Amino acid sequence: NKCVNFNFNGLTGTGVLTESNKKFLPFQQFGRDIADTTDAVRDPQTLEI
Amino acid sequence: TLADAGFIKQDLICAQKFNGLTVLPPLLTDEMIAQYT
Amino acid sequence: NATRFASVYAWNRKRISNCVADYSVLYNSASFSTFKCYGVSPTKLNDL
Amino acid sequence: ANQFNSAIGKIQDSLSSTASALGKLQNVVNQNAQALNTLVKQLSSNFGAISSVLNDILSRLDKVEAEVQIDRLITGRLQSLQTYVTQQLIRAAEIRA
Amino acid sequence: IDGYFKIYSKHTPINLVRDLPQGFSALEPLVDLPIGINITRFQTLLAL
Ligand SMILES: *[C@@H]1O[C@H](CO)[C@@H](O)[C@H](O)[C@H]1NC(C)=O
Repeated sequence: NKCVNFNFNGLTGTGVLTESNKKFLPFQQFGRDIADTTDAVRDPQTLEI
Repeated sequence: TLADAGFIKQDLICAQKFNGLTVLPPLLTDEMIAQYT
Repeated sequence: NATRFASVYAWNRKRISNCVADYSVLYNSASFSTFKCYGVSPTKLNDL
Repeated sequence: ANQFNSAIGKIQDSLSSTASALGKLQNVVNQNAQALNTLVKQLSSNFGAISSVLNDILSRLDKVEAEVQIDRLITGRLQSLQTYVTQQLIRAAEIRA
Repeated sequence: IDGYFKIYSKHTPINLVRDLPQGFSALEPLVDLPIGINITRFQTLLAL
């Protein structure tokens, strides 16, 4: 809920982070928006989305 | 079936907003237009 | 640091996987005379 | 009176039924949506740079080596806006009339 | 592809006596292994 200079695996940027409801399948780790931008990520230490 | 008009954001239009593209509200609302009509 | 490298026509390939890299060891080592990158800058190798 | 009332009734019965009537308005809206969708989608181009993602350049390259890649993205994106704002202007002359 | 080999898979129930089913469904990724060899032929194995 805070604005932050994020990074995940090397997915750098700046943004507000939030807990997703999206059901990823076990193999998935990024999601992408209609833009071809990321919009969701699995955290590489604790496997919430 | 309008793809947004600026009615309170708090999908094409999430991407638009995140790239500084914003739909602005019109001066006269659909109610005021209906009133002039 | 292997004892022997390979003939270039038959250039050996070794995988690197499920490990943590520290590119500062290499990027700080005086022993190289060429250390050029071609899709990244070397200061970022620890950051990625 | 009855003919006028019957005719107003036929406009209702028409507009309720048919899927082709408001094409004149709908085509204006459809282009506004599509031109914004196009202007979004141009952000995914390379313009010959090493990525369409701005941060995948900056987090990979140093200052000097970034300036080539970033100048390529400005050369693309900025033309992408002038194109849209031309299209929008011209479109605006269609709507102003 | 270019130094990598990968297998996707799907499993579903159906009731067709001698045919491959009418419909639509997708195969999810299961492994990747960097074999990096020319591959030109294959053969299936089955038990008695
Ligand atoms: C792999 O085999 C094919 C078929 O014989 C051949 O054309 C190709 O050149 C081979 N690849 C290498 C790297 O030798």
